[PDB]
Amino acid sequence: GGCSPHYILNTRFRKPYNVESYTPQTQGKYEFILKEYESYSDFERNVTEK
Amino acid sequence: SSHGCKELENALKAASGTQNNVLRGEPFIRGGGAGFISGLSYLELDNPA
Ligand SMILES: *[C@@H]1O[C@H](CO)[C@@H](O[C@@H]2O[C@H](CO)[C@@H](O)[C@H](O)[C@H]2NC(C)=O)[C@H](O)[C@H]1NC(C)=O
Repeated sequence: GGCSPHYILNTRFRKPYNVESYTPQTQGKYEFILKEYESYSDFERNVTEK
Repeated sequence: SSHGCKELENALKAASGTQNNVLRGEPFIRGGGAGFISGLSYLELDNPA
């Protein structure tokens, strides 16, 4: 049996006997992490004997 | 007659530099159409709003 009116947007659904609820609890979580690292090190010498 | 010269030079350079650049963001939405949720929650880094 069943045949209670269940809608999502304009689309109407027939729920299974087994299912208590199927309901559009919409949600969204985005997550962005960017980590850039640089190191440089320079070493020189110049040395002369005459 | 006799002559002597000695010449010496020493030169040193040392350089260093670093960057740390961290960016984080967590847009969060409840309700509305799942496509609008995903499209809007997606972080446009040029326009975080
Ligand atoms: C060691 O000597 C070289 C040669 O003079 C140096 O490099 C020169 O540096 C001058 C001034 O900055 C520049 O005009 C030349 O074009 C460079 N030539 C070359 C081939 O690099 C270098 O800087 C010196 N290093 C140290 C640690 O004294």
